[PDB]
Amino acid sequence: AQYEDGKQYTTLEKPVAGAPQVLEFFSFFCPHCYQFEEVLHISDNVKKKLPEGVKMTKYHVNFMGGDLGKDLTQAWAVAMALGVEDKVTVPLFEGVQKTQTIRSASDIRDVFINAGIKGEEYDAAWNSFVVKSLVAQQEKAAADVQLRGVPAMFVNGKYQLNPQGMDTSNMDVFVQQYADTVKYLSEK
Repeated sequence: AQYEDGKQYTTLEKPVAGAPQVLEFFSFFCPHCYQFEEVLHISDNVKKKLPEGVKMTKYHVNFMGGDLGKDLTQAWAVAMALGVEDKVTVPLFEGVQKTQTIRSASDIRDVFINAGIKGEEYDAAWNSFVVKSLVAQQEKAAADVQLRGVPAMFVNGKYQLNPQGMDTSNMDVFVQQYADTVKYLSEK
């Protein structure tokens, strides 16, 4: 075949029922995730090739960066609740990995303030049970697939993308192969 289990993807031995169609996992501490967001724009290029009626979910994980890692998962919950993902993703990545100006929850908060979310609104979100259950969702979804590594993408809770088995000589070719694989798995 041209798409083979074990080459552009692997199959989950234990499929996850009721899982989001396209489920992607990242960490702001994760160097390939930085690449995936700012250099490759994976999420975006996958979207562009996905059918219609298909939903994309992106979750943060706890297992990198200890205490700050967990703060970042809660902050991403806040981002999802307020719908400001597209205004904080880049400054969070750059604050963690480029400038290294994010060292505490207060520093994470500054990123949001600077992005124009109001202080009051962020703190209220931060402390809300809606954000608590959204943190729970992030953890549960990660637990559902025994996640030990990011970046990761899962399609319909049964197939996991395998970027190691794609050519990396050309970054644009890598992205299209990645996106075309998601589409193929989608239609499976």
